Order: sequence, then C-alpha cells, then structure tokens
Amino acid sequence: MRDTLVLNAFHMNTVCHMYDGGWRNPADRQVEFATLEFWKEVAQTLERGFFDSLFFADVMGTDAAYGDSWDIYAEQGIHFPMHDAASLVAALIPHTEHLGLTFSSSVIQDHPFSFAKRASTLDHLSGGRVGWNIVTGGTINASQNFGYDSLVPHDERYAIGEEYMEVVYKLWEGSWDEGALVADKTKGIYADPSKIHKINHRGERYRVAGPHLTLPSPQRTPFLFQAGASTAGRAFASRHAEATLVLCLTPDSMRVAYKQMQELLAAAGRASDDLLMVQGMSFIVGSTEEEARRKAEEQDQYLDVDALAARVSRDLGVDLSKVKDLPLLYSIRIVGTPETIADELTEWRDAGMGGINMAAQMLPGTDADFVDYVVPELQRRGMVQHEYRPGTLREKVFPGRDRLLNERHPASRYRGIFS
Amino acid sequence: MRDTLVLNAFHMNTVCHMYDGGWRNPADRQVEFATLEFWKEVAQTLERGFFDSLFFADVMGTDAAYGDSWDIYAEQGIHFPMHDAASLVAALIPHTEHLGLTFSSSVIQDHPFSFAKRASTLDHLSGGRVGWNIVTGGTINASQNFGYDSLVPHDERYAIGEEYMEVVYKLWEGSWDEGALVADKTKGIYADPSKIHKINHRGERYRVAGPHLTLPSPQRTPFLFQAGASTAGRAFASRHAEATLVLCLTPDSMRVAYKQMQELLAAAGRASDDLLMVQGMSFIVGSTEEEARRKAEEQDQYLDVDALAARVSRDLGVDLSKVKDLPLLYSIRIVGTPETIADELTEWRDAGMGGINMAAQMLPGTDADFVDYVVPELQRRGMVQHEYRPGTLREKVFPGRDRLLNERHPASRYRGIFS
Ligand SMILES: Cc1cc2nc3c(=O)[nH]c(=O)nc-3n(C[C@H](O)[C@H](O)[C@H](O)COP(=O)(O)O)c2cc1C
Ligand SMILES: Cc1cc2nc3c(=O)[nH]c(=O)nc-3n(C[C@H](O)[C@H](O)[C@H](O)COP(=O)(O)O)c2cc1C
Repeated sequence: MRDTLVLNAFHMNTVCHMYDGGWRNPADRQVEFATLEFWKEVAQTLERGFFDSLFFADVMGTDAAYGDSWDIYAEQGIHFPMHDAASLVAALIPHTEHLGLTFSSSVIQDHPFSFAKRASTLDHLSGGRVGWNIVTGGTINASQNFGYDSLVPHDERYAIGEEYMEVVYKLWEGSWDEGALVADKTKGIYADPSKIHKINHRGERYRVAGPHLTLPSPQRTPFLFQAGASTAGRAFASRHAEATLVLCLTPDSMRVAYKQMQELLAAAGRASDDLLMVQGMSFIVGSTEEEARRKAEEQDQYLDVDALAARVSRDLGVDLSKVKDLPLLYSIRIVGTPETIADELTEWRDAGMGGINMAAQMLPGTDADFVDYVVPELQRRGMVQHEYRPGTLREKVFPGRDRLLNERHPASRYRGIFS
Repeated sequence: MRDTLVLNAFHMNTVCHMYDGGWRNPADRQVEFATLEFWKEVAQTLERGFFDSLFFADVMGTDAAYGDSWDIYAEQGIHFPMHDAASLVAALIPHTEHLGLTFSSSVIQDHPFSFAKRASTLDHLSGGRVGWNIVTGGTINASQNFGYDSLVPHDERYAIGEEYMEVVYKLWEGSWDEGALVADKTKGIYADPSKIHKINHRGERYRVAGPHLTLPSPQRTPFLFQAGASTAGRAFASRHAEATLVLCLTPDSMRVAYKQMQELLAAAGRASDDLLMVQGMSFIVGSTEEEARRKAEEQDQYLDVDALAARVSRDLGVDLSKVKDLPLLYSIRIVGTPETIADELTEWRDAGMGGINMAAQMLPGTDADFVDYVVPELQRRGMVQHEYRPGTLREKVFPGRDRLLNERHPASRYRGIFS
C-alpha cells in the first residue's frame, strides 16, 4: 500500500562518516558532531524534507589494517572518534516530532536484556519512533575491548545473532501479555501479575530470567534494520528485517538482488512486501548540469585517497599502497539537476528500490541541498510523501499496518508463549 | 568554598519510586512516568528551584522475596516496571540548561567500555552536566537477567568495583592525553595520534585494549555519586565519590557519620572538602503548621504498608508476615512551614550535611511544593543558591575548582600514564 519512496539518512556520530578526508572542506561543519546542536540542525532539515528516518551507524573499534601504523585513522578521522548513537537519539527526541530515530547497536557491545530495556524505554519516550539496525560483527579491537582473543568465526556470528533475537523478542513480545497494564488507582492494581512472565531463556550463549522490565511500548519491538550482504547475513535480513540496507552498483544489480530476497523471504515464511530494499546513495545537485558537476569538483578536492585506502584495506584486506571511484562500494553518488536525479532514481525504484539510505559528503550541505532541491521534485512526481502519516515508525513505513509486527514475523511467534 | 546546600532530586524512572502505594493518590501523576512529558515538567520545576541535579535510580531486576508469590510487586508498582535512566537523562538534555542530570548505572548491567563511551557521549551532549551513581549491587533476578546462578559475595562486589573504576578512569583520563584534538583543516590533522593510547588493561574480571573512542569531554570523568553504607562501601565512596548519598536517621547520626568519613577520606588521600554527605529527605509544606499536617494525612492514606514491607524485604532478605516508620530507611521526612523546614535543615547542615537528596511522595507535588515554598526561604537565609554558576556540574558543586578532577582523586593517577 506504499507508492512513495522511504527516505533514510545514513550518518554516524563521528567527524567523518563518508567520503574520507571530507572533514577538511572549509564549507563543512562535521567537526561539530560532538555537540547536540550540530545534529539538531541536521535532524530538523531532514524533517523539513519529510524523511522517514535518520540512522546513526556505530562501532566499538578502530584497527590498523593499513601497514602497521594506526596513524592515519586519527589524522584523517576515519570512524574515530566514535560517539554513542543511542545517547544522541534520546537527545534528539525533543528536537523532532515525526522523524524516525534509528541506530546501530551490535551484539557484543550490549547484553540483550540491557539492550532490550533501553530500546523499549526509548520507544516509549520517542512515541514509537525507534529504529534498530541489528549488527552481528565488529572489528578485532571491538572484541579486544570486551576482552576476547579474536573474532568468533563469520557464520557463528549469525548463530549468535539468532539467539540475541530469540532473547529480545521474548522480552519485547512474550513477557508482558496484552492488557497487563491496568493503572486502576481506586481498585489498587497497577499491573496484572497474571499477565507478566519470566522468560527462563537458557541457550548456548545466553541465560536470562526476565521478566522484561518495561511497560509494553508503542512498537514493542523497534523498527528493524539489518545490513547483511553475505549468505549467512542476507539470510538473517530475510528472516528478521523490515528494511535491509544494501549496496547495489547498477539498477540491474538491484533487480537481481531483489529477486534473490523475494525467494529468501518465501522460505522465511513472509510476504513479498514485508521487507524494503534500501539503497546506499549520495547526491550533489544544481539548477544547471554545470553547477552540480562544478560542486563535485569543489567537494572531491578534500577527498583523501590514502585514507579511503585505509577503510578499504580494513574491509577487503588488500593493502592498496579508477581508485577514486571506491567510495561507490559505500554509496552510489548521483550528480545533476533535480530532474536528472529523480529521472535516475525512477530506474532504481523500478528495479526494486524501496528506499534511499542517504549518506553525506558534507553536512549539513548534502542534507540541506537534497531537501531544498530534490525532495520537492520527488514530491511533485508522487515519489516522496507530502506530509507525515500519524503513528509509529512501523505504521509510517507500512501504511495499512498495525503498530505491532505482523503475524508472519518471528517476533509475533513469541506473543504469549508463557501464558 | 561551597557555602550553599546542594539540591539533588531523588527520583526513579518507575511508577512508584518512594512512598509505596502512593501512585494511587488521585492527586499524583507518577503513573505518567513512561512518557517524556511528565519528566519534562518535573525537570523544569526543579531548575526553577535552582536544583543542582536531578538523579535517576535504576535497578536491572525485580525479585520474588515476599513469601508465596511475586504478585504485590506488579499490583503496587514496587520498583517495577523499571525504565532505563540513561536514555531519559539523554532525552531531558534539550529541556534543561543548567540542571545536572544524574543516573545510577551498575557494574552488572554494562561493560566498562560501553558505559565509559555512553557517559562521555552523554557528557558532550549535556555540556558537562552528567552525574554517575556508581552501583556495585544487584538483586538475585538482575544476576539471573545476565546468566549467573547466584550473587557474587558482598566483599567481591567492591573488589570488582575497584577494577571497573580502574578501567573507566583509564579510558576517560589516560588514553587521550591533553592536546589530542587538533581540528586543523588547513593542516589536515584531526587528532595527534602520539597523544591517543590503548589502555591494555588485563585484570581479574576485565580485559580492554582501547583506546577510548570519544574526544575528551568537559568533565572527562562524569560527576561521581556513590551510596555504599557498609564497611566495604563507605570505604569505596570515601575513595572515589564527590557526593555520597547517605541515610542518616538524626542529626546526631550525621555528626557521627561525617566524623567517620573524614578519617576515611584522610586515609583515602583526600582533603575534607573533596566529598559531600548528601542526605535522603522529603518535605511536606504548608503556610501554617495545620496546613502541612493536613496534607500529610491526605497523602498517607495512600501509603501502602505491605508493599513497603515488600521493598524492605527485597533488600534485607526476610519476607514479612511503628511499622509506618520503616520509610525512615529511605528518606527523612519533615512536615511544617518553610520557617520550620529551614530551621530544621540548619541542624542537619551544622552536623555536616552538605546537600539534600530529595525524594518524592507525590509528583509533581512534592517537588513543586518544595520549589515554590521552601526554596525562597533557603535563598533568604543564604542556604540555597540564588543563581546557577557557569561551567560544569563539577564546577557547580565545587566553586573555583577546575572542570576536571583534582590530583588528590584516583582518576588523576591515570592522566598521562601512557605517553
Ligand atoms: C548501510 C550499512 C550500515 C552498516 N552499519 C554498521 C554499524 O553501524 N556497525 C557495525 O558494526 N557494522 C555495520 N555494517 C556492517 C554490517 O553489519 C554487515 O555486517 C556487513 O555489511 C556485511 O554483512 P555480513 O555479516 O552479511 O557479511 C553496516 C553495513 C551497511 C551496508
Ligand atoms: C540514595 C541511594 C540511591 C541508590 N540508588 C540505587 C540504584 O539506582 N540502583 C541500585 O542498584 N542501587 C542503588 N542504591 C543501593 C546502594 O548500592 C546501597 O547504598 C548499598 O548499601 C551499597 O552499599 P553496600 O554495598 O556497602 O551496602 C542506592 C542507595 C542509596 C542510599
């Protein structure tokens, strides 16, 4: 029932999230990420653009995969410093109203009881606007920061993933049954103890008693993002995610990738339309074609090649010591007019793109310019919403639907198992 | 030279924090705790009173210990449901300007890397206003909420304690040496990497590489609350705290307890000013003495005693089968006129009380009544600040001190130990 694209901002609580070395640009303001105010302006611009969500990536780590000198990662600010996403999201509740506030928490960096209790809390406080990107790995230092030798092997990471989701759904959906809150002052019953349960979860990595500590929140289980490119991962996204964060290079790469997920969803026991493919992207924009080309010139100066190699050389492994196109493994940039950019996005949406996962070259410039110039174009073509729909982030992304996840979704299956 | 009293509100992100059963009062609104708007009004009323801080308690478990079943903890809201204070402190940042925002986190609930990184992040975002009530405790359920058969014994909680603090101080004070941020775009250096170090902490319960992930923050180490009333604990608070939350039953009790701390502090290597004995209390005011006694009748109707017993029992092991003066275990009540409540609070201050730790019987009433009636009287008498002093919460509690902690404080030991 949703004929308009989903817009999602893809930022991270660090000086330079995307287009490495781009913190140098005199016109930039990302060096301000430490303050609440910088981000308020970015949050608000986006809600002037009717963006469905703003998403904060997050790491517990920094590593020297380039050569053997961790130098350039502090010198060019490559995902270091890293500040805590969750904390900032709470800090943005008051300076937004309908904007979805999303974040990565990983599996290693917070116990699912703690992570469950925090999510529920934010979900209450935000008024049902919380997004959760499920992360299952993290780098070496990430492990060595919570005292672990080395990484647990790739696919075990997703095994562990499943139990984490086993635990949180139990807490969010299972522990409190419907009608548990009573709030009857005269009768003297706040919460109905016959409807509030332990989980007594006992598995291979997690034991947890419960009950879950929070009142049921507006969404119960926050709006679920996952970004798994691999087999064990894509599988996981197909199983649990409401929107997967993906990076196809051509629209024909999206068409393949869409078809693939559709099969995976059917095996996972879910509808074609239960999951949005959301594309990593970025934009530069102008009135003429020449203004936008000439913007990219300006912005691409401050693009450091050696620090782009430092983020590639961690991921791929290969220690590279055209090459300038490599930020196309992180977002497909589109330069041009609003008409051009809209024209090109139509190909992607036709290839199966359900949403844009928009990153920034400069902040708040990219974000401003996309809202200022592109959003009205897309709104005119009926591709981007004119106004917010009322209700929870789930209710927004999936128009017909209930504030709670569908009966097809793994979460639903926990609803009153312990009744 | 801090010559006014500290005011700390002592609330908790739950329906009935403090005068058990009191959620039932038709005048009360603590049943609205789940929403940000209730707490926005509580926070703002406190800042209008010039409170130094608002403090959120937090447990990570409810327990069975009241005989047959766990029913009376649901029905009468006995520190259940329980919502995460961290998140709420972050969501009040925008609705407050100078008010200090404090929370209990415990050892058991969060690893000292994550917790360090969340704190420092909250501390940037707040702008130097974060408090940290250190908790080494835990009810049995909270242990079983993280996969542990039973409690570790009392002595060891504080041992584990001192390591956790040994880890967090390493990250907050040790890793990033002064002049670490550079931010020079012309030059192209975000952080001097010679000044950013792994902590390489390998102790009893913990291993952590670091480095810490956040830019050094205004306070660096958040402002430190501690509550340990036992041997191990006082000794712990004497060693690490800036303000200890205590429960002295009588001013004679404070005079003794204050004397004791000053020996513990001297042994702990600290000057006598370096920590504040902040007292648990609760006021009911009126314009005559008959007005305030009349209020105290009206509220105490709704004071449940069996529920009170059930919280006493959670803490002291034994399930029960005057008794209405068991609430002197949690806060000392004063009813009367503002003349009375200032006259009486002088005695406490003269016996060594450096701040009040004010809990609510109703909200927003108890706080509003204290702010509207008592505060003006204390400001007359030079007992309570007229106007917020600029700088951090450290700088607000200790006039003319640095934003950072003193060289007499354990945290300082860690400054520089890696270059
Ligand atoms: C758009 C996007 C955002 C991501 N954000 C994070 C993050 O915030 N934290 C993190 O540890 N990993 C992050 N990742 C890495 C993913 O969790 C994922 O593990 C990776 O893309 C490959 O998944 P796989 O586990 O299927 O190999 C992100 C990936 C993508 C594509
Ligand atoms: C004012 C006050 C607030 C407290 N808040 C919390 C809290 O939020 N969470 C928690 O687990 N324990 C809390 N406690 C429990 C303390 O850990 C308690 O003082 C206990 O006695 C620790 O000292 P001990 O271990 O020496 O007995 C609090 C105690 C006091 C006095």
